[PDB]
Amino acid sequence: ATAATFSLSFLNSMQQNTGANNIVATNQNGYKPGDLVSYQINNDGTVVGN
Amino acid sequence: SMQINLNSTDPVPSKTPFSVSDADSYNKKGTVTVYDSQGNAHDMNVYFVK
Amino acid sequence: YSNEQEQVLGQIVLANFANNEGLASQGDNVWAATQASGVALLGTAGSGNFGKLTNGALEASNVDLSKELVNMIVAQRNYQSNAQTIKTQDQILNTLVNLR
Amino acid sequence: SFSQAVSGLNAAATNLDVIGNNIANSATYGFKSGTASFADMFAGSKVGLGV
Amino acid sequence: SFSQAVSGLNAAATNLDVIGNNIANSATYGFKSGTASFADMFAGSKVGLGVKVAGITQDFTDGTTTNTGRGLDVAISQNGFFRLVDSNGSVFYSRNGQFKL
Amino acid sequence: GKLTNGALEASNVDLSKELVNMIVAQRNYQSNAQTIKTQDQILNTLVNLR
Amino acid sequence: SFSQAVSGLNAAATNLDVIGNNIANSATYGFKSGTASFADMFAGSKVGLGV
Amino acid sequence: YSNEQEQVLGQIVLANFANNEGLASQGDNVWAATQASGVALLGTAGSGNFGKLTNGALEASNVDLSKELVNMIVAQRNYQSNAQTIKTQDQILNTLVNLR
Amino acid sequence: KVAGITQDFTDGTTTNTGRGLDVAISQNGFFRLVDSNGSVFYSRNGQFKLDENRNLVNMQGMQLTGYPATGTPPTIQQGANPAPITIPNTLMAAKSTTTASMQINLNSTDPVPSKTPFSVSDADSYNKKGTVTVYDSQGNAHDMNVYFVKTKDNEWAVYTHDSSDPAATAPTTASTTLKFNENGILESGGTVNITTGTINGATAATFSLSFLNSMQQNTGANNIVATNQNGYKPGDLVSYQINNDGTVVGNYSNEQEQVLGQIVLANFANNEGLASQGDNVWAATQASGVALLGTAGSGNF
Amino acid sequence: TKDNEWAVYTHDSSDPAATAPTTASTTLKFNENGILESGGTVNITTGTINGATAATFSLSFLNSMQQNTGANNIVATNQNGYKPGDLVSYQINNDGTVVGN
Amino acid sequence: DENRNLVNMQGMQLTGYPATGTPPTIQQGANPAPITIPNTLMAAKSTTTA
Repeated sequence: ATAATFSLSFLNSMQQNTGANNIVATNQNGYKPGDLVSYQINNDGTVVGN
Repeated sequence: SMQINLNSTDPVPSKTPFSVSDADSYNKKGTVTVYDSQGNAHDMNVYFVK
Repeated sequence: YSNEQEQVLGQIVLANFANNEGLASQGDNVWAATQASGVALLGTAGSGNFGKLTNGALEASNVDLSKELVNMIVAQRNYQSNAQTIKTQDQILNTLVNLR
Repeated sequence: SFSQAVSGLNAAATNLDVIGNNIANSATYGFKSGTASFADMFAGSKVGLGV
Repeated sequence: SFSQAVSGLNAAATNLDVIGNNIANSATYGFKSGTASFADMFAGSKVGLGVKVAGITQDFTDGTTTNTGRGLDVAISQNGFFRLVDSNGSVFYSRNGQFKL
Repeated sequence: GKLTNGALEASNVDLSKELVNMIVAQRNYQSNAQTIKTQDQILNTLVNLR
Repeated sequence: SFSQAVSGLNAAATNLDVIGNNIANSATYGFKSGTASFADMFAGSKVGLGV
Repeated sequence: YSNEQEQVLGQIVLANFANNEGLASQGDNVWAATQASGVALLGTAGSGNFGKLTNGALEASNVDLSKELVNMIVAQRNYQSNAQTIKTQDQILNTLVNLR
Repeated sequence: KVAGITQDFTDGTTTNTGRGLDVAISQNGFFRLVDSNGSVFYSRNGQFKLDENRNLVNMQGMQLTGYPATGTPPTIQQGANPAPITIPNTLMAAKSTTTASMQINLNSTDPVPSKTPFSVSDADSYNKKGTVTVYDSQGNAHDMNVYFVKTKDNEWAVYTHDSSDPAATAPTTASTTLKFNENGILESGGTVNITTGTINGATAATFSLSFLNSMQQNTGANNIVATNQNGYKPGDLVSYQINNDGTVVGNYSNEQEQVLGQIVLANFANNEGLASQGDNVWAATQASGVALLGTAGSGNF
Repeated sequence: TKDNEWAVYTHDSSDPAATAPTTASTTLKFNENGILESGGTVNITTGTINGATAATFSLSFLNSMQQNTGANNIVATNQNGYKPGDLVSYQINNDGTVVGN
Repeated sequence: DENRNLVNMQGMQLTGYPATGTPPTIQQGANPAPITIPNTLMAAKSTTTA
């Protein structure tokens, strides 16, 4: 398959002698596929599938 | 995106070259997962060395 | 092992969430992380924001009988007082349908 | 008409069912307690509509 | 519903039966104590449906070795079971060791 | 394991630990018997409404 | 049920009768002493049924 | 017998069915075989698929008492709620038969 | 005008009973029944019993259908044309041995024996004596003895013999050799083929005897840790059960399992169109879609 | 007698005035794999008791096996004769077939 | 269970951090795999210091 390029950002980190090293928060905006498990109707009038 | 805390009084790795074979010459190893366009996963290890 | 040595075989990973009380329940003693719960945020036992494990122990059930046996009474009285509106409504509608 | 009382009768039944389930699960090991919370409802009128 | 009450009342009766059985078998030789462990029940809704007996396990620790004096008795000190056959052909595994001819 | 002959194995039932669990199983039974009474009395009124 | 208690109480009475008999026959000449053997009882289910 | 001998006066035969719950309960503590159960399939005590006997013992009736005393409470409410339909079917018929 | 009586297909309460042949669904799905005409029905009540001809059936005489089972050993076809489910009390035929495995940990400090004519009863002439059991075409057992003898550095010869053949010759040549690495890893000579003798006119069981995953690293004395084969004597049915994933399995007296089918579920593109047919069954028709069969494991079921 | 061959002898044992049989009535020959090769049918006459005309019958050892099944056993026997009897009950089945016991 | 995985009372496998090679030491960023307790033999280790 084709490759993936992305910007990785260490924004708002710190080093101030806090014991040992640990990662406190991590995220990205990609997702593995799946299939339909439910639908519902919102109050605005849209229908959304989960 | 990834936040991190790093210890400030942590020593330099006394091993002189960096090499991912042994678990000595780095300060911290962390992970992230990303996904390609076909959907399958890619693990990216990240190595912090003071 | 037999030769007076020991070998590690794994480590139990824990996970803590950015928000509890939003995990769906799936029957037996398991949950399932969804929206309004967050991503996993995995970690180990000792370090970080995770409490220690102890072995040879089971967590108990946190259900206090003194606080649930005195809510049955309030719920039974709420049921019996909501039932008292239907009786007046029945009697009013009986009067209205067999006038004349 | 009947809905003002039928809504209360229906909302006080889950308030017994959750207590019954908390009583019946008093001996399993990974159990967490159950509570329910109510909230009234209004349309564009001025009288209520139930629970 | 009656269901939340009756499933709890059903599962608290096997919890007394498996204690009465352990009490009554306080002198059988190759016997292991038991316990019952439960598990809750949920449908697709958010309220619970009751409780369910998940399975009765057994405690396989070793009892005390009691002297008898007779010749055809064997006791085991660690893991392992005697292997006996029935008249049919079915194999069985046991821990009690009172033998005869 | 070893084999010791001329001896049998006892029952490993601890009588003091089972004469305590009866007192906590009987209270569970007697508390669950108070939900049937509430569910019966909240059907008595719905039967005798009219 | 009643069975787990009542069969256990019935079978822990032969365990006193066979001791009383051996205490009584402490002076007769041909007597050989004895004990009793128990066995558990299991139906097709998983909960035991007595002794 | 009185001459250092033993005679064999027969062997007790057991039976085993391909399907229970088709046996019709006839009179006393006795079942009878028919269709939807199969043929008799007689056999010996020990060998085969048949269990062994026991001398000096009987078999009780497997009826729980606490499990049966909490189904009467459900059956009584089912009866009293079915009786509240005949009430309405009589009242609507009474109010129909007297208009003209 | 009364438009139409609708149903409400939410789930009920799961009540435990304690009987063997009772099953119940926890999400969307229906059992698929037939009867004596081929009219398929769909149901949700799961009180099943057997009959005189030993087919699974509900309490009014409608046969429970599922995926059939065949093969050697019998396997469940994934999507075949559905058939009624039978539980036959016929006996199992025997199966003849085709492969056998035997791990072994030899001793790295074991000196070469001096009585160099390799005997059978003169117990100096071999290091290790192991035994495996194999089954012929009829079901008779044959004991294959193997003898492991060290010849030189890191080299072990393996001799085979049969112990139940009454006309058995004593072997004079080695069956195979095993050469070991400097570290203690097996390299080559890892397999052999060998045919056992003959008793009662039966077929000669030929089989492979691979010595895989063995080691030789000064492990005290010599031992075998894992011995197995793929054969069994016959038997007859002692029990049947319904597993948690749908497959019905019968247990026989020779410690084997045999599948007999699995229960096919059916989920519809639309409920509310199934016309009721008296007893505890429905009937698929127009404004409900096609049946859309499947398995109870995974998917939408 | 020898491998995969068995000999079947018949005798009648109600009338004791019959011939003590030592002649081989028939032989059963089995396959090399363990099914029945040939020779599954025999004809047997019985004796006479109380002046009734005797019975000649076919006897079929069909669908046997010889596969080291532990020990010997019989699994299925049938014949098509009966003694007289009188009516005790009648019923109607689920396809309209009136039957009587 | 019989394949020697750490499995809870209903039949679901308990994950964790795996171990690598010999002498095994736990990684910190691997893809979490279920824990097994193998019964295989420990290979030897030759002397390097005294």
